[PDB]
Amino acid sequence: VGEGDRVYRLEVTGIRSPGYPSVRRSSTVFIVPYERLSDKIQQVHKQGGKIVSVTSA
Amino acid sequence: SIPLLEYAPSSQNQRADVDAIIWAGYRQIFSEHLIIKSNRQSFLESQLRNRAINVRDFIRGLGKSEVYRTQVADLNSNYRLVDITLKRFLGRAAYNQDEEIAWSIVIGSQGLHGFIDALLDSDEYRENFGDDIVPYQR
Amino acid sequence: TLDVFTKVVSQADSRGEFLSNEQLDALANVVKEGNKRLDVVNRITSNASAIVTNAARALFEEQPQLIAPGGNAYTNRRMAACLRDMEIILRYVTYAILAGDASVLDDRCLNGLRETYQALGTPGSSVAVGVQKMKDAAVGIANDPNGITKGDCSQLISEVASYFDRAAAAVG
Amino acid sequence: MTLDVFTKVVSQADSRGEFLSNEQLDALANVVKEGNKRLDVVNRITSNASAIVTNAARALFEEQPQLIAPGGNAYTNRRMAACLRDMEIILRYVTYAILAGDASVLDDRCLNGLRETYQALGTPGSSVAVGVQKMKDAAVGIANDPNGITKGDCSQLISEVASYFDRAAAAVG
Amino acid sequence: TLDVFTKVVSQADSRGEFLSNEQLDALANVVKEGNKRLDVVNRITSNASAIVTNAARALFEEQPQLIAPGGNAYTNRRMAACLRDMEIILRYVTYAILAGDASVLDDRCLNGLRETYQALGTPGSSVAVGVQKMKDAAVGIANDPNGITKGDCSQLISEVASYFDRAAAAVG
Amino acid sequence: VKTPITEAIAAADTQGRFLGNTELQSARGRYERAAASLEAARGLTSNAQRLIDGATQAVYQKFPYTTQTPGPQFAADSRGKSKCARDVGHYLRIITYSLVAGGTGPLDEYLIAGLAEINSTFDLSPSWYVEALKHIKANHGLSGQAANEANTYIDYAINALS
Amino acid sequence: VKTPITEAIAAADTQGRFLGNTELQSARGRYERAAASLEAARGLTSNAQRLIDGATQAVYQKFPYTTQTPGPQFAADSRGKSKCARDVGHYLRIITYSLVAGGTGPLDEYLIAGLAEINSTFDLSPSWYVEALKHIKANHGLSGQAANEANTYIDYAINALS
Amino acid sequence: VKTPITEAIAAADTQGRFLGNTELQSARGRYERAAASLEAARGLTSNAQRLIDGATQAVYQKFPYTTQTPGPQFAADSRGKSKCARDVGHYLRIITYSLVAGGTGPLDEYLIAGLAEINSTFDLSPSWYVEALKHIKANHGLSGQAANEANTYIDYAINALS
Amino acid sequence: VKTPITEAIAAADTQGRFLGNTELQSARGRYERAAASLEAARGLTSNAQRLIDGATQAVYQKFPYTTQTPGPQFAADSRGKSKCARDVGHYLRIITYSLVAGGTGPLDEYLIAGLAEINSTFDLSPSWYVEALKHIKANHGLSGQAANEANTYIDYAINALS
Ligand SMILES: CCC1=C(C)/C(=C/C2=NC(=C\c3[nH]c(/C=C4\NC(=O)[C@H](C)[C@H]4CC)c(C)c3CCC(=O)O)/C(CCC(=O)O)=C2C)NC1=O
Ligand SMILES: CCC1=C(C)/C(=C/C2=NC(=C\c3[nH]c(/C=C4\NC(=O)[C@H](C)[C@H]4CC)c(C)c3CCC(=O)O)/C(CCC(=O)O)=C2C)NC1=O
Ligand SMILES: CCC1=C(C)/C(=C/C2=NC(=C\c3[nH]c(/C=C4\NC(=O)[C@H](C)[C@H]4CC)c(C)c3CCC(=O)O)/C(CCC(=O)O)=C2C)NC1=O
Ligand SMILES: CCC1=C(C)/C(=C/C2=NC(=C\c3[nH]c(/C=C4\NC(=O)[C@H](C)[C@H]4CC)c(C)c3CCC(=O)O)/C(CCC(=O)O)=C2C)NC1=O
Ligand SMILES: CCC1=C(C)/C(=C/C2=NC(=C\c3[nH]c(/C=C4\NC(=O)[C@H](C)[C@H]4CC)c(C)c3CCC(=O)O)/C(CCC(=O)O)=C2C)NC1=O
Ligand SMILES: CCC1=C(C)/C(=C/C2=NC(=C\c3[nH]c(/C=C4\NC(=O)[C@H](C)[C@H]4CC)c(C)c3CCC(=O)O)/C(CCC(=O)O)=C2C)NC1=O
Ligand SMILES: CCC1=C(C)/C(=C/C2=NC(=C\c3[nH]c(/C=C4\NC(=O)[C@H](C)[C@H]4CC)c(C)c3CCC(=O)O)/C(CCC(=O)O)=C2C)NC1=O
Ligand SMILES: CCC1=C(C)/C(=C/C2=NC(=C\c3[nH]c(/C=C4\NC(=O)[C@H](C)[C@H]4CC)c(C)c3CCC(=O)O)/C(CCC(=O)O)=C2C)NC1=O
Ligand SMILES: CCC1=C(C)/C(=C/C2=NC(=C\c3[nH]c(/C=C4\NC(=O)[C@H](C)[C@H]4CC)c(C)c3CCC(=O)O)/C(CCC(=O)O)=C2C)NC1=O
Ligand SMILES: CCC1=C(C)/C(=C/C2=NC(=C\c3[nH]c(/C=C4\NC(=O)[C@H](C)[C@H]4CC)c(C)c3CCC(=O)O)/C(CCC(=O)O)=C2C)NC1=O
Ligand SMILES: CCC1=C(C)/C(=C/C2=NC(=C\c3[nH]c(/C=C4\NC(=O)[C@H](C)[C@H]4CC)c(C)c3CCC(=O)O)/C(CCC(=O)O)=C2C)NC1=O
Repeated sequence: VGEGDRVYRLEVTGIRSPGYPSVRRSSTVFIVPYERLSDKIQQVHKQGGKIVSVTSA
Repeated sequence: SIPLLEYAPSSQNQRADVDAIIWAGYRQIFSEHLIIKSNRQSFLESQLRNRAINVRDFIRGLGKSEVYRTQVADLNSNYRLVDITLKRFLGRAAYNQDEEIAWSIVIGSQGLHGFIDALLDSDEYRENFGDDIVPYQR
Repeated sequence: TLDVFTKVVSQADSRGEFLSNEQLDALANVVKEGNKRLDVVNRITSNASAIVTNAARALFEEQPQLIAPGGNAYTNRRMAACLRDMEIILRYVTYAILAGDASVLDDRCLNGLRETYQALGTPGSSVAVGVQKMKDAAVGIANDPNGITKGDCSQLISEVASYFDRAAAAVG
Repeated sequence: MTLDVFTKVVSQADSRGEFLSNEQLDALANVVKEGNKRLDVVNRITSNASAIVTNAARALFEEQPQLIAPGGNAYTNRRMAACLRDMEIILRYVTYAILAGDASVLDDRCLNGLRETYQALGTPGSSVAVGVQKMKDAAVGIANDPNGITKGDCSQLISEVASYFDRAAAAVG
Repeated sequence: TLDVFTKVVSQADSRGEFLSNEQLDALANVVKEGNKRLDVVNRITSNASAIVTNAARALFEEQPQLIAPGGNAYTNRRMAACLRDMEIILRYVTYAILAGDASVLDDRCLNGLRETYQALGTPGSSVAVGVQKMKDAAVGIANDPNGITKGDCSQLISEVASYFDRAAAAVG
Repeated sequence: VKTPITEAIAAADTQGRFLGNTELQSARGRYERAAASLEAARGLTSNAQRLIDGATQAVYQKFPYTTQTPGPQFAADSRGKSKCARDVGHYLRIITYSLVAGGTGPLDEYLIAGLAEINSTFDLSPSWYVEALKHIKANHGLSGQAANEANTYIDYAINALS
Repeated sequence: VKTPITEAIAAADTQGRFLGNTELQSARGRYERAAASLEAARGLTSNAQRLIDGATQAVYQKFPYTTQTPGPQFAADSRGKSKCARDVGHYLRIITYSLVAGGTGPLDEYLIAGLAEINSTFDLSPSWYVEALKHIKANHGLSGQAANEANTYIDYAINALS
Repeated sequence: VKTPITEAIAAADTQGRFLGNTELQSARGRYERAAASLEAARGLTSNAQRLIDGATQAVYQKFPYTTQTPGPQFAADSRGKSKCARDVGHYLRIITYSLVAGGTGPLDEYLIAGLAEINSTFDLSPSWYVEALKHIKANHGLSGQAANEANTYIDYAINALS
Repeated sequence: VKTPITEAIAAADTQGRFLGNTELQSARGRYERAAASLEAARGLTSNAQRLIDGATQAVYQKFPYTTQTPGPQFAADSRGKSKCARDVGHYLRIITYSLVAGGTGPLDEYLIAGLAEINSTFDLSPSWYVEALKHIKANHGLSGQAANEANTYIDYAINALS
């Protein structure tokens, strides 16, 4: 869902939130393209998880 | 670009498994009849099974899908569409009439595609449903 | 979203007959005049930003309380609000001349316009004094011949100005 | 996460589970006493916030001039506005660190995953920390200058204002 | 998404020079050879559904355990799964011939396809036996000397078949 | 609904920008082909009554059981043959509609939208209608580039059938 | 990036369908204007060095204070005039790039994306660059329909400036 | 709109909880600061007419071409100079508004919201207004901590200009 | 021929003296005038086929009898209209000649010497070419700079006709 193919893989370590209903599984990848990557890193840091790796695709 | 005008919020009362999830996403947005045969997209179905594309990402495609635009965006007025858009993803009818009107001017400038992206971006929407959960009535 | 090509289909579907030969001779003139239509459209969009402020040199100079303290075009966001959608009139009028039928314009641009303009508190009649000032500048650019082969696009000029008059009628 | 000087001396004191000692309260009493200086000083950074970034961009690009020349990653115009979009975000979070008084709010935003994107995108990571040092040379020059302000020693704040820039340059380079 | 027109821009931007005259004489042949691309493209998409089942029978008749009980094309949604994306090869190969460069092909059919085909357990090499059977039927339709006018489509036919060979290399 | 003039609009509207030369360029292309597309509309409208009864008796040839088996779906009864020329006569309308529109829009919105839902319920096999359309594309008598023009949209209805 | 061949793809890709005749109509249309667009590229490439120094000394005429006021931003000394012919010479590159692409894409992605952010920070008034581009569109010496072709993209950069 | 009393409310409202002692502290801070902020409001209101004509003739000094070049945008004739004292006189209003509010809210909502949109269209260079505000912050004659108080909001309008 | 370079030369020749600073300053007045003029000639050479088509049709609509009256002098036959585009096609050369030369030399030597001498004999009314040039004066499309210099030569030819 990105106008162009510019997708970077993201790996978060440990996501703290309401842990049963809101984040059922931490340490999972989120596949966000180039346009919202500015927005996505601010979304992850609001929960408090830290990024491991960011791999393009 | 410019910050949204402040609108008053009216008080509100509200304030096999894999296959089913796909249907649920389709059902809220298309109200059953619309999916038909033609509206369904092979790529979206594959991504979910594949899991390359997230559900939050999945819905955006449906919202921005060409079939959806002809059925709702073209026929309905911009103001009606904003109200119409709210029921399927947010699951709640807008509390304030003025607020709905404010959303409509923004929709016109960025187009149908632009408005849908904005809803996902808003903090209230993501928090209420979550990426994993399909949109539901509130 | 309808067209000249698609609207003569849509009523022809409602009566359920094949398209007649004089409707195809009508559409053959639409194709024939298509090149002229394209030229007019490109001149409006290339002078699109120059029209809006030159309309805003008169939309506010003629009714000068609007930007004076108290008027609804007073503060700076409010001023940028009637340039953010003075151009949306031009954004959809140019869509109407491209499609050749005002059905695209009616659905989004003017369907709910007269309702918000009493909900917000803005003067609705003070829009259509300046959309007429856009039409006075739009048909002045579209008719003038600069570096262009001589041709007669008079029919377009009158029904280009009909789209502005529809754009002023549903706001006032 | 967001910690402070006041809250971090709580958080380790919770982990040991004892009451706060009197010499920790005498430590925090100096923080309240030295607290006023930080606000006045930090107001000077934010008032000259936009003036710092371009004056750092008169040297970040003049020293490594291929970056804006055709081929470099600061070449085209949205690429150029991209390294002014987030040159200031360094200043947006360094000023949050001096306000909080502890770099624990700095390391979640500029230091956490920044070194990962900067090899995913293709931007030179080391060419950032040549100019964040040029921000620090201009930031402590403004924060120290005494203009129309009563004079008191501001040395403790300045040394560890520059420590936040050095942490901001270490996790990018 | 790149093109023939846009890729000769993109390397020309990386060297930062104006476009040379022999690059414009190259692109002038692309415009001149442009009409042929459309003719080839429309014949593939009009026989798009006829290729897949004809390609498909060979795909299952040659390796007959695949639909026999045990194979990964056995049950009915599994069978409809290798017709739901046998055509996606044709959906993006026709995008590649339209664009004229395989840079839109390698993001969708060639990027992560060899990764899913291992985890999934579906044979990967049993795809590229039948994508070759598509190419044997695609260039037979595109090069048929029927209708239109006689012309040289040999250059297009060989690099139409190069897109299928790239489509078979990254799966096998 | 889908039209090259419409597709220029809906692309430029969702971006919120004006009509660039890339949307405008697309419109220019349509005119060259719309001159040859209206040639194909008169070729099918004038030969309309020959083509319908040419088609609905060609499908009876390849499927002789359709006039013999007693069923509501079957056309063996006169009432079926009355609904035969209605249905096949509906196809040449929408094919001529999508000719003058230049796009597949009227074909996409009137004919093939939800066609898999209706043919499963009424048990109308889609192999019947594809046999009539192969008779139309070979017997319209059209020539030149206009013969290519009707041949795309007929074949586009064929692929949506199967 | 925005191109009439690309715009046919991204429209048909988001719909998950094949290339219809409505996406395929544009390609045929595009070649006819692309034949006259490449005429406009050679007209600007051959007259490139006359047009740059024709422009950067025309902006000094209407704005004589730009060579007099001592500022990093202004073109007072030779370093500004060295960055003068760089910046105006960057414009004729991207205008010639968007000519052969047929769309506004390279103009949209290289030049005008984020131009309001950069001109506010470095205090470069956009009234300077629009004065150079009016000199280019009147002094390129191009004629015929190709003279229309460069005149759209120059004027498209003008509207994005203001 | 942005105010330290408002910022305590909108923080505690989005959590759905009451006013804690933390929300209260922000309000508490305003009273001590607000005692010295209202000192800065009377210093600018009493010297208002000296400061406006002190500013609009200081910008004519550094930019002498603005009174000479004939254009609607420039202040060549008396109509521009009439709109000169209107615009610069609008700035001292909003600066005095954001003084007594304690926050940047009235400055954020009346003045700088959408300022990049308006200065691009009317070609008003933002280097003009920043030259007037540097004259105001040096010639208001304010002293003490109140001299710091007006100096933030003037400099906050400077950074939003560039 | 007359050129303000050679005007400085032939004046210094009759006095029999060297090129002092009196004749030298006449040279750079010609030199920096060419920048405006050269562009001003490029606006006419690019629009060559437009103006001779425009001025010829403007003559017929102004004087409707010149297409109907039988005579060699008039444009009733085809060879009259063939000689029509030759004549105004000959005017636009000398205007581009006298713009490039920078003086009224080629207008003197090639057009207006004996121009009132021939028109008495062939009964060609000079008011025909007055309205022909006045169409070029309004429709050449050049505004400012070189065009003002360019226009004078149109008005210098009109006063020579009358
Ligand atoms: C049904 C599958 C499933 C499980 C099991 C599940 C568990 C689960 N336990 C969590 C946290 C947690 N789970 C524990 C559990 C324990 N800590 C101890 O010391 C004890 C020995 C132990 C309980 C006996 C704790 C302490 C946390 C909070 C961790 C933190 O806040 O950092 C979280 C995330 C944090 C949260 O939202 O609370 C998850 C997802 N989520 C699921 O979807
Ligand atoms: C922030 C403004 C705001 C308000 C006030 C609000 C009210 C609200 N009250 C509700 C129900 C209710 N409210 C009451 C209230 C009362 N019963 C009594 O006897 C008393 C007289 C009275 C309270 C003093 C009851 C009994 C229900 C449940 C009714 C039912 O489920 O049938 C509901 C539906 C269920 C829910 O709580 O989600 C809403 C949304 N929503 C808002 O957004
Ligand atoms: C696509 C067709 C379309 C149009 C044209 C449209 C207009 C429109 N203009 C609005 C407000 C506005 N409209 C204006 C415009 C004006 N007020 C003035 O003072 C001037 C006289 C006049 C301009 C000449 C202003 C300043 C606002 C903001 C008013 C407010 O926020 O209360 C609003 C309500 C709030 C909004 O979303 O921004 C709508 C819906 N909406 C549409 O969907
Ligand atoms: C989408 C990109 C595009 C454009 C812009 C375009 C315009 C365009 N306008 C044309 C003609 C023309 N255009 C005009 C237009 C006018 N003359 C007047 O005096 C009127 C004031 C005005 C109409 C209001 C005329 C009169 C002609 C004469 C030739 C014809 O009939 O097409 C032609 C004919 C072919 C050519 O000029 O080479 C082109 C190309 N073609 C394209 O492919
Ligand atoms: C709040 C913490 C945070 C940061 C810092 C951040 C940075 C960030 N920088 C980006 C791009 C970028 N950043 C730069 C930066 C630079 N180029 C240079 O040569 C200089 C050394 C430097 C400027 C000083 C450039 C050029 C790009 C775009 C590169 C490209 O797209 O090709 C992107 C890509 C997409 C987007 O911006 O929306 C992100 C997400 N994101 C975050 O969440
Ligand atoms: C150049 C190095 C240097 C610095 C940085 C400096 C700052 C400084 N700020 C001071 C006071 C102060 N500074 C502030 C500033 C503020 N309070 C607020 O609540 C506002 C938000 C903010 C202004 C925006 C205040 C309120 C005081 C009180 C004492 C005074 O009036 O000076 C004092 C008084 C003496 C002291 O604190 O020991 C010092 C030293 N002095 C120096 O020699
Ligand atoms: C040789 C005969 C044969 C075929 C044809 C075949 C295809 C095939 N493709 C599959 C999956 C898939 N195929 C695709 C392909 C794509 N999805 C997209 O959105 C992309 C555009 C596109 C690639 C370019 C995807 C995404 C899956 C998901 C499941 C997986 O990873 O295998 C699977 C998994 C099992 C099943 O579907 O029942 C089958 C059977 N298997 C066979 O035995
Ligand atoms: C068997 C090998 C072979 C091929 C492939 C072939 C194709 C072919 N297509 C042609 C024309 C053409 N082909 C098309 C096709 C289309 N234009 C569109 O915009 C539509 C989307 C599309 C149809 C769906 C058109 C419009 C022409 C114009 C010339 C003509 O009418 O033939 C011509 C005319 C002569 C030439 O181009 O040199 C050739 C050669 N000729 C051959 O000998
Ligand atoms: C406007 C485009 C359009 C078409 C073409 C169309 C066809 C269509 N034909 C139908 C039935 C039918 N279609 C046929 C036609 C045939 N069966 C035969 O035996 C012959 C082989 C063949 C004709 C050559 C018959 C006989 C029925 C009635 C079957 C039944 O009632 O079960 C039905 C379901 C019931 C109905 O409303 O009558 C539809 C929807 N609908 C549309 O909206
Ligand atoms: C590839 C397309 C492209 C262009 C055109 C471009 C221009 C551009 N010119 C700039 C500065 C500049 N631009 C100019 C140019 C001028 N100033 C004047 O005084 C003259 C009036 C005028 C030239 C005629 C000067 C002198 C600077 C340096 C100003 C400064 O450093 O503050 C800057 C900011 C700093 C920089 O990296 O050098 C950009 C981004 N960037 C791009 O990516
Ligand atoms: C309430 C806050 C507020 C301010 C401050 C404001 C300013 C403002 N000044 C404007 C024009 C103007 N602004 C000026 C002012 C100046 N130009 C010069 O030459 C001098 C350097 C400078 C004054 C020192 C002039 C002369 C005009 C008219 C320009 C024109 O008509 O093109 C315009 C556009 C046209 C208008 O309505 O009059 C706005 C919106 N608008 C607002 O809503």
